[PDB]
Amino acid sequence: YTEFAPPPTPMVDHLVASNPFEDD
Amino acid sequence: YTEFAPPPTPMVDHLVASNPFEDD
Amino acid sequence: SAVPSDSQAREKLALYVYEYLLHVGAQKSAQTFLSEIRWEKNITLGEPPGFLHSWWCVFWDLYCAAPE
Amino acid sequence: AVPSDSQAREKLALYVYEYLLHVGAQKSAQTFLSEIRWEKNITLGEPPGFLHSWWCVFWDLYCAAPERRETCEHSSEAKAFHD
Amino acid sequence: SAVPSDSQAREKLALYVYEYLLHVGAQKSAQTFLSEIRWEKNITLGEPPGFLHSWWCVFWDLYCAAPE
Amino acid sequence: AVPSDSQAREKLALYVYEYLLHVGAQKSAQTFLSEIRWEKNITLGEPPGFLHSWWCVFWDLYCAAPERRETCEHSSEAKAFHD
Amino acid sequence: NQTDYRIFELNKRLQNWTEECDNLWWDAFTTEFFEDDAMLTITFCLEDGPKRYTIGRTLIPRYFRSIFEGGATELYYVLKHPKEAFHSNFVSLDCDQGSMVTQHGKPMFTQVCVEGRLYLEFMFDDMMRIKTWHFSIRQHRELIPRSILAMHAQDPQMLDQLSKNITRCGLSNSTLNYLRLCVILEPMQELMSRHKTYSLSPRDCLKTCLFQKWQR
Amino acid sequence: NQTDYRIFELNKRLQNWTEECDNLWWDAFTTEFFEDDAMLTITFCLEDGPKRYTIGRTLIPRYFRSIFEGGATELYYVLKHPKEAFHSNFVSLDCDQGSMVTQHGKPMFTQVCVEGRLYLEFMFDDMMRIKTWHFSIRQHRELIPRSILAMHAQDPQMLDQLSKNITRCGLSNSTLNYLRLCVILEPMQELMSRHKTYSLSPRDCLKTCLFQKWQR
Repeated sequence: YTEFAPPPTPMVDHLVASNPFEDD
Repeated sequence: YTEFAPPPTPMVDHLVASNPFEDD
Repeated sequence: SAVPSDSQAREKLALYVYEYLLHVGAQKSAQTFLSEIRWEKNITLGEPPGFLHSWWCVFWDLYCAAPE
Repeated sequence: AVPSDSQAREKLALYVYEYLLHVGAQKSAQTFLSEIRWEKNITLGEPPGFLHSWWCVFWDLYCAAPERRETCEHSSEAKAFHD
Repeated sequence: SAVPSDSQAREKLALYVYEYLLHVGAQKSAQTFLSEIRWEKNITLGEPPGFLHSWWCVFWDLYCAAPE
Repeated sequence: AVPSDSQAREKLALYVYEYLLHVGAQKSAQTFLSEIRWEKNITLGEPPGFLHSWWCVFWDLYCAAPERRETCEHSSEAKAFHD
Repeated sequence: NQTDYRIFELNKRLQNWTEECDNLWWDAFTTEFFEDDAMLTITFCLEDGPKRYTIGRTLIPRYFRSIFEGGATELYYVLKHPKEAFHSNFVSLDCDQGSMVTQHGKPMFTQVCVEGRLYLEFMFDDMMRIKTWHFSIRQHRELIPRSILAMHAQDPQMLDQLSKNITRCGLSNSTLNYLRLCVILEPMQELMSRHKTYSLSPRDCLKTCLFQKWQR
Repeated sequence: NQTDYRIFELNKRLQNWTEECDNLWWDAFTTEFFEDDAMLTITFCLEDGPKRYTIGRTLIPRYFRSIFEGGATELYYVLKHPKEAFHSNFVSLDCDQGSMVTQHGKPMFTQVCVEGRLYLEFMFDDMMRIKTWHFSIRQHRELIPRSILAMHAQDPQMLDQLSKNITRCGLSNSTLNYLRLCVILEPMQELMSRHKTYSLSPRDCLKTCLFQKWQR
């Protein structure tokens, strides 16, 4: 637990590790 | 009617003017 | 003559001359040819121009190029 | 030099006219001259004419080809010209 | 900090580090990472290797080439 | 000169280890070192480490892109760096 | 005779490509044909309006590599009737009917032919290397082996997947994603220079690079 | 650097082709790239066993033209990793992975890619012209635009016509018919020489050319 610990994702919806440039 | 007048084609079957090399 | 491919050779020449006449635009010559030679009018053509023209292009290329 | 397509086309035209004459198709022969609007003068050779003579020895060599010898009647001098 | 893209930036980094760990063959590190960060295990991957590797290849090419 | 793929791969490896440490994931951090069989020595930088710092200003510039300005919260210095 | 042959030489070295060509190989390929300050530009119209992408020399190796990452196993350019123009210091090549050709591999080997205007500027010296590369894509085609049509012939679900294109304007996803990423990362290189010279955090590097910008 | 560029120059002049190119154009094309006694050979395996066809210089223009008569609107050769060999008097080029590429036109534009070994011998002089051309075809592919698959997509009778090849070993009927005709006509040229010099009927010309044959 060190200051820059990651946010929670309160977004429970299934997260996708997709390219942040790819078109939808 | 002059010596080299063409033969009759007694072959009545439908004649085809196809290339004499084309494969069948 | 007495060579045994001759009647077929001459059958074929007539066949191809007729195809040539039709593909060259000599409609009446073609029709006239058939009746002048006692041939029932039921010949089906190849694609234009027919074999006589194709054969001639190769033949005349060689004939012109043939040396003394 | 090398013939143009039109030179070749017209030479074939002339020799087909000659062919039609020597073959007993004088009606077709002059109809043809008109349908193609031939105007220059024509003098022709002994029967059967250039086309008929060359076609026929071409067709002989065709039939005397090794792969057509059987099932295609041919002359023997054509056969041996190959060999 | 106080920059307003930061929490998402850090959401995404974590997401891509996890994808990187899985595609690099660090199966347990990936599983451990998820539970060390309080993340429910329901992430679907891109194709190997994921974005972090692709992003890094371009970044490090530029970083090495960047002059004084 | 220009980095090789393996040099780049290993540099990313190191910085992800650092990232895992500074992010509170010490368990993952050493598991990772073992799963990839890292042996050379590591000394690391101040938190949050090289990767975290560069990723975050990269992500800012991404969000401050003209085509993403609206519908993506971003900083203003990133916005103006474009302009 | 000079510029025309250079593209043939470029096509020729691309025939040496294998799956194991890497950072060093693509950098060696790029140093042979491009200047150290070469610029490369790709233009097309996917959706919305026109897109334009421009990258500098250190980003050019991975551009070409991205074409192969995308599935291509072969790449060559056909230039139909290109216009040469000699100047005191460079030579231009301008080809309205340029074709970029790629052959994809297993499965269902597909060929992509991208048409556009290829405009090039070469340095007028011994190594006639490319200073600028500008390819404006008008349209692309995708070709299917007849064998692989007959393979999925009576299979309605596989045969309508064969009616879906595999690139968008000839760019496969690898290439498109790369060029877009390069918009953001490539001017960060100035930030990265700062970082390398003054010991300063990246966000402070950025802060300090807003400094030059508003100043002039 | 010498032989490689000659094929590029050959590809380049074929890009000038139009429907109005004729006897004189193809003869001018052939004089630029072939010797006056050049020989050209095509080899393949259609049916039965292997076929081999060899033609001399005056028959070579119409060989290339026959490819365009057959539907091709574009023709080029890709030589992957060809082997050069310099001799005192000629240069050989030997390419196991040669590709002959043709683009057909409307309708249903189809691309034919013929693979084989291309073996060439060039004269070692200024006009590095081809003395021998030998192409041994191993296989060919035929490519269909995806657009034209989608055009005849749900039309069962048009879509199985799209599974039928359009060439036989990459040779379309025009080319095949031409090479076969050339077997018979080309040695008749000796008969034709006789005819031109002695006034003798063609069949007597033939009779007299059996004379040399059995004599030696």
